[PDB]
Amino acid sequence: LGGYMLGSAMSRPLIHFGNDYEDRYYRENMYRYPNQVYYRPVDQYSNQNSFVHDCVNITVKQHTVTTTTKGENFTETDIKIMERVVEQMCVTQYQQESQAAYQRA
Repeated sequence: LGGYMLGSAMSRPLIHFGNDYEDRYYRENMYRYPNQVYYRPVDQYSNQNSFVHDCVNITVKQHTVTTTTKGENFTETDIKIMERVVEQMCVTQYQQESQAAYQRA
């Protein structure tokens, strides 16, 4: 996580499942399972899940393993929501980082 830069502490990218429980789950998940990912500035890597989904295999750690362990109930569904939010956001932040290299480069 020395290369892994905080891939934006988003305010959650608006996800929704059209659900009650899992929907809300994610809705609150965003705080208990954060709205930020950990990854380095990617654009010339050309790999999405490979880097991004991995970037959350960092995030859903760095938080969920101290953030979730402060007395949360994290079930299989409590995982996806986070991963899925933080992941696709990391994807969003991939094309965003890629064009951030269009801003700074």
